[PDB]
Amino acid sequence: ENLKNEATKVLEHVCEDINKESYGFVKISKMKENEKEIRLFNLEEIYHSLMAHLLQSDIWVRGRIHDIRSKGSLAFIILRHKLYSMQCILDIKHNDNDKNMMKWVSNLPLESIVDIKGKLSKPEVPIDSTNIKYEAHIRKIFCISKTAKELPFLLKDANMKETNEIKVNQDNRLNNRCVDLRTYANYSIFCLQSQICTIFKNFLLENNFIEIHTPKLLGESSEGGANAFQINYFNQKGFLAQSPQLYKQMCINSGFDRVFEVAPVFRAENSNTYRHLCEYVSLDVEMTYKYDYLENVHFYDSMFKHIFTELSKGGKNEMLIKTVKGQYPCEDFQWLEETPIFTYEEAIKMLIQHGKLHLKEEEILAYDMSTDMEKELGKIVKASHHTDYYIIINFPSALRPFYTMYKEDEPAISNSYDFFMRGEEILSGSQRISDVNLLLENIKRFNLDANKLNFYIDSFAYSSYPHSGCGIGLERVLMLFLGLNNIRKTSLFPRDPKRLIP
Amino acid sequence: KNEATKVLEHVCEDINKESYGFVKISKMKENEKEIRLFNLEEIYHSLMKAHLLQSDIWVRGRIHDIRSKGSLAFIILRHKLYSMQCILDIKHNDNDKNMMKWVSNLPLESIVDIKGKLSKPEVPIDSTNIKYEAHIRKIFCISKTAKELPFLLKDANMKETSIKVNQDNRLNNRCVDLRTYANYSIFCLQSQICTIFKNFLLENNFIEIHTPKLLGESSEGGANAFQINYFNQKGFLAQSPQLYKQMCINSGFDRVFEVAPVFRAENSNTYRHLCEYVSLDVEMTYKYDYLENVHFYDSMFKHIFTELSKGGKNEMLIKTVKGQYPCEDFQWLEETPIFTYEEAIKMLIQHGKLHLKEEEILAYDMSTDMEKELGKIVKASHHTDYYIIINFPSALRPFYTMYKEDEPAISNSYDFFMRGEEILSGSQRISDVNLLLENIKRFNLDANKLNFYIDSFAYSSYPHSGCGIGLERVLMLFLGLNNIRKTSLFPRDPKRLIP
Ligand SMILES: Nc1ncnc2c1ncn2[C@@H]1O[C@H](COS(=O)(=O)NC(=O)[C@@H](N)CC(=O)O)[C@@H](O)[C@H]1O
Ligand SMILES: Nc1ncnc2c1ncn2[C@@H]1O[C@H](COS(=O)(=O)NC(=O)[C@@H](N)CC(=O)O)[C@@H](O)[C@H]1O
Ligand SMILES: [Mg+2]
Ligand SMILES: [Mg+2]
Ligand SMILES: [Mg+2]
Ligand SMILES: [Mg+2]
Repeated sequence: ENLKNEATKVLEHVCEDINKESYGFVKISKMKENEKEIRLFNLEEIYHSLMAHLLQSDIWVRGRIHDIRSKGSLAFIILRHKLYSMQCILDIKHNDNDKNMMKWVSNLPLESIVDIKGKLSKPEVPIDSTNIKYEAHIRKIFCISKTAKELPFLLKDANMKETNEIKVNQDNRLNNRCVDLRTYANYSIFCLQSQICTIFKNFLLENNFIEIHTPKLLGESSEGGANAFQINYFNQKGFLAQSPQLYKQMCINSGFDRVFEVAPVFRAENSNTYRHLCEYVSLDVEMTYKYDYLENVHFYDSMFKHIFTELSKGGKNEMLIKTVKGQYPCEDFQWLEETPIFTYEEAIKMLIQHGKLHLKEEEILAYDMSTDMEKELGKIVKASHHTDYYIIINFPSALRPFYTMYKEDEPAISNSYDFFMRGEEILSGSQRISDVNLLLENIKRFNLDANKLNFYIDSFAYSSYPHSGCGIGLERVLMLFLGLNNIRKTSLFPRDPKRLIP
Repeated sequence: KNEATKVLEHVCEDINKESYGFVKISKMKENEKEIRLFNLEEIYHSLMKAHLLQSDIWVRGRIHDIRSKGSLAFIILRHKLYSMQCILDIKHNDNDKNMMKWVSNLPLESIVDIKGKLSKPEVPIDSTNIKYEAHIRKIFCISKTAKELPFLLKDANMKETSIKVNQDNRLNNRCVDLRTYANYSIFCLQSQICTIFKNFLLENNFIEIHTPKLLGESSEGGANAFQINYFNQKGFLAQSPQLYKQMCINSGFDRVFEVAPVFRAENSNTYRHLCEYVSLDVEMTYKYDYLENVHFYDSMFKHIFTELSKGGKNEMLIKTVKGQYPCEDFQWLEETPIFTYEEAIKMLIQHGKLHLKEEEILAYDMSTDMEKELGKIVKASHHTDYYIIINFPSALRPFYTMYKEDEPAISNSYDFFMRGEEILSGSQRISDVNLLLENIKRFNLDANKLNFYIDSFAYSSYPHSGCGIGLERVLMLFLGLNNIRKTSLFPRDPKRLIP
């Protein structure tokens, strides 16, 4: 059985001089012992340069073993980095016929990280797997991090467009999120999430906004205490912020004029749905207006048209979106140069007219449109206006929060607005009550405790500029832009009433 | 003779006919002509760095100061860090003494729309950085101050020396306090730091991530973590995104940053730390030497200082802060000094600040007071406010810090300092799952509760490093302010949860 122990020695071989040797496990320190300094490439650089310094001589490249197929005297490794994959071929006949090198390579587990020294060349029929259409012929291969554990599922299965033709279910993916995020579509999803944050902030900064950061530990709930997480804050009773609502208004009352925040909020929703989470990233805007709050509404509208335009343009966003759609197909998000705006009353009458809703004229003012009904409206507007994006305005005051300013001449109606993507709410906002006495009256009208809101209310007591604002769900915007079926696909480590882990 | 009160409280019912009064915004809409409403920032940038000078204009602002004498009233109008004097001379308003009475009675902080003519006086007053004046033709109040202010903004703007508006008074009245010229400027500079940080990282191929603050197990140690009941699960608030930013690198994202709150149940109430703050976090891979990333983080901060220190807007913001809170300009070198921890301690010993033998240096855990003493030494010897310490003792760093395999008492760790105080802490990470489990055991932590994090290393881990940065601390130390509560909008500390 000594033969088996010699074989074990080969399979476990640690390389001690990478100048003499062509394979083995190596500490990163020992690549310092190389006679030359190493210019190490990643696959993103290779893709963008090739799809001359890369084709001339042997190069060094690092990547994860996405796939490895042993075929006798040949072995085929697909290296992966981000979105990019490249085939690397070990041919024993080109490596002094070293059978132990092949034995060691065949034994490498998937997802292991290797540094390969090899020569790039363009084959006749390139692998259809790899978006790098060159192949590396391996001269040396060293493993700097060996996979230690059997994978919870295969990336080949996890990447598959889900059909009835192995599905990896959501629980398995979320439980092993650090493997799930390696699929091409999931990588692309979160690159796009970052893009949304960048476009949002850059548009606001170009329009003279400053970024603010307001606390999430509160003494009082921001949007209604029933769904606020409670905390013990040094023997005080505290809550997590459901929104930065109170503080962004306080900042406008303090003179900051145009503010935005990109930050977590926490909502103790006791419903476990496909489209909401208990923790999410709110994009909040608050700003003054001159004489009409519609000034700000048109501004928020231009902001979203800009987001859509920027998400839909350029090579890299196009590639990200196409990569998502490869696994999760959906028609491209559509919007108009003139966003359709409907009043709540008009929207109701449209739904009744299309036979989607039945109400007596008596029942129309108090009617509270369901999320399913908002989706039906989305379908109607998609058919009639050829857009996935529109605005509803003038909600009844009774259905909006206490800080929403009502129409002076028609108080049952408020100066409020929701924006919709594919028939689902992405943004909610309103003209704010900017008179401290009207604000106290509305707080009382809503049976809220003004004493507990004193720090907020007092911020209006030394003048208040006319102002409005909005709050936006980042994960929901991304989900609906891509047409994904669940908000857990656009939150990195989702939180819902059952899931605190990972 | 009660018509005087009706004058004082006058509500204007037609702005085309009248020249003063309280008005509803809807009433302004009744103006016969569309109103091009200017703010003081536009006026400053157009005039101080011609439409505004050939006609009556409309301007909105807050009444910062008001004085009247006879036929003249003087209003200082304020917006952001800009102020401009406006003058009512009722010889040019039909000698309407009632207008003078109504205007003179407006309370401070009231928001007014003024229709007037701009002109450049021979002698502009010194306090207004707009060196033009507005001669008032009409003035309407769209929001009247309702309550007496808790302190005068004139007092709150003064350099401290009789008058002093104390910190508790200010923070209990934060939305008034934030109107001082310095405080406005501080939080504009905070936003500048976030912008420069993100743009530098984006230009270097990073992506922004958002990771949860509701956790099943604390990220930096349970003694200082807030607990929460999460649907009858026992959880914590994140003290940092440490576990998740490493998990994102293990997931292949390669270069990530996060700008987000963290929560720390800090044992103490001190001038330089808070219980909630905004952490700027970076995590990235390296090729063969973690020092690659350290030099990168160093370039990031040099870039931040460079952009904060530039001419134009940022220079005016800094000047405005220093007007109330004077401090020497922040200085940094073209090449950042880097000291090992041992070198830093030996510098303290050489200057007589510490007495340690050689065999005691690595066991010594440098206090914040001694870090400050070191900052003074380095300012005197190297003429910089910014430097780096590397190679902290392993036993004094967190469990995820990789030690030097050939001298394990030392770690591949680093802190960055501004004016002698820590702004950044980070390290090469343990990226071998077996070494990670051993170090977790060595720090007597619970591998089972950290299982979701440990498991993220079990399917390979890239060589990687990272860092965490206190946003408010960076701003505080850049400006030389005496308290971190000056650089956090609504501060949280062990006593203060409100506002
Ligand atoms: N549980 C959840 N999961 C994910 N996204 C969610 C969500 N709940 C809401 N959102 C998203 O957050 C947005 C704002 O939340 S909100 O409608 O409750 N409004 C406001 O809060 C006001 N302050 C805003 C203002 O008036 O400025 C929604 O439109 C969704 O996109
Ligand atoms: N209570 C407080 N108030 C304000 N700022 C504070 C603070 N505590 C810390 N900071 C600031 O946050 C930074 C990071 O915090 S830390 O030193 O605890 N390190 C880490 O956490 C690792 N994960 C980082 C890594 O290794 O990536 C500090 O340098 C301070 O500037
Ligand atoms: Mg809704
Ligand atoms: Mg809503
Ligand atoms: Mg320290
Ligand atoms: Mg520290």
